[PDB]
Amino acid sequence: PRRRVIGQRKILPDPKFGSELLAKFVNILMVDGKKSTAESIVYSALETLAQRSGKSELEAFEVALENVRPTVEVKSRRVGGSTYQVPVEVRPVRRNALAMRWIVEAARKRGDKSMALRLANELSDAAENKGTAVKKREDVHRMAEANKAFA
Amino acid sequence: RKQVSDGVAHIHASFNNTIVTITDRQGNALGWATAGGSGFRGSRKSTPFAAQVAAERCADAVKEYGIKNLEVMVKGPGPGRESTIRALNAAGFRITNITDVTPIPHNGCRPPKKRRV
Amino acid sequence: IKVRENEPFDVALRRFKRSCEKAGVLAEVRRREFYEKPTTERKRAKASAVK
RNA sequence: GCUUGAGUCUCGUAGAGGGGGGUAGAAUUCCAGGUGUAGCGGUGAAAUGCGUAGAGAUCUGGAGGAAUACCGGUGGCGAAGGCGGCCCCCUGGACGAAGACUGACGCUCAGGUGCGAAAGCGUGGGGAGCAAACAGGAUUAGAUACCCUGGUAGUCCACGCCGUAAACGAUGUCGACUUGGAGGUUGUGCCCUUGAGGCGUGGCUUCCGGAGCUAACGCGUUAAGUCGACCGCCUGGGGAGUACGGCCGCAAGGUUAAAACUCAAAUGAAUUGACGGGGGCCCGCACAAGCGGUGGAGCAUGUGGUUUAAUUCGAUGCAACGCG
Repeated sequence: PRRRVIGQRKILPDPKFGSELLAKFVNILMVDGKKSTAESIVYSALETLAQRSGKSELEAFEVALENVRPTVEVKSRRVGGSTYQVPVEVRPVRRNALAMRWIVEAARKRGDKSMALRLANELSDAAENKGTAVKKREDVHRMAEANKAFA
Repeated sequence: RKQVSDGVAHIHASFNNTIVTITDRQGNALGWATAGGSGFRGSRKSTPFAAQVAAERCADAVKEYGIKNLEVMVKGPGPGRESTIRALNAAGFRITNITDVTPIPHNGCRPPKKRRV
Repeated sequence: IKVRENEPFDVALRRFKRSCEKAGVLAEVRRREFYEKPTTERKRAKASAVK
């Protein structure tokens, strides 16, 4: 990244719904190279999400993830010998990457039984935008809203 | 109240703070707003953003007068001033004149020493 | 110093103050009376203006 | 005696040359008043400070002091220090054009005399801004500083003193000769002035360079080149431009000016490198963007230490510490 501008590698889409978005979601959730376990958790959790909300699968996922995507985020500069937290507009791939990282991280924070219930309840708490990942999004937006004076 | 319908926006941009005072053509102030009185104390009260929200807030608080035309008089340098007049024609004012009235001495008083920072 | 315009106007476009007052003349009169640094600042300004 | 040195006269030119007097416009501060309202100011961030007893902002009127934006220019003038609005008065010098006059009247100069930034001193005024001292706030390990908020002498005027500066082109004065180029500034002559031209001829000045000189760097017709006249000064570093004495000074101090002792260097310019909280360009899981660890727990293993009869020896920033 000093010199090398890069490409990006193409991920295989989801084997049940053909969604590369949800494929990157099972990669964000995966730990220790265990992908089967993570896709089992995602299929169970989103299956009970589709059963609970009654909408469908990945539009319930797409709504619950649409409520947690950040708009702008702070970022350090260190240009004039000072520490500024400037607000900067998030790229779309980074936008939903941060969305999924906050959903998964907040779901790991929860205190329910199984991971499919922690993440199904976290996506359900994000569908009416009252969970923890929405508090992370509102927190990011308070930081970039307080420091709006730098652009 | 009193229904003046034309005023002057004296904007006083300095390096640390911009202070916008909307008055009439006689010179009697009708309401003011500073960048430091709009939140963002400190390194953030001298920015174009702070000056524009100062000017938005000074456009409010003169609704009681029905000002439509105004001249703009600009003092001092500053990160403000330019953005400041923008905020004024983002607040429905018909901006008539833009004069820059920075006080320049004709080699008058001795300026202070300073700044071996 | 003044500007005005009739109803075809959109932008400020007052670059009369990148002509005279703002950039140099007020930032110059913020700091010390020398007699000494200006003689050398002007000496090296006119010694830099060379081909 | 003579005119090619020096000087006088005639006519103009440019100029922040000097001294005295007056005036003008912007701006800062203060005072009085109107509007108006919650901050202003300040900083890297803050706080001290000012502010609902109404600040800051804004308008009107007044007072006062200092300095004189733009023009403004390696532009000008002055012996040097230095001199910057505009106007008047008194006054010094320079330069140019043609002609006339005196006729070597010249050059330098120890002692001597004068002028001599700034700070400082004396007496009397003045005092807006700025600001040693000083005070407070910060910063910091400390901060008798840098930064912030105030702030007295001083800076300004009159007269006297001081008598120095990196008072520097670190280059004494006067004169003569020795290839060039580009400018600036101020005169003057000639030619269709056929315009903001062309050709010369002086004065002052800036940059670059030739020969030559120079340790080199550089100087280079304004010499640090080639010569002549007279003056000033130098003789290793420190001690020391100090002590004692003299002269000067109100004082601060100034000037003239040693020795003992001590070192074998001190110095100049340039070269190679290294370094820089100098500059430009560029790279690496270097940072950033992420994911997983270590430091916490138990154990394994190595080391330091301690113990021991011995706890064999070696490895110890990175690049020793389950290493030999």
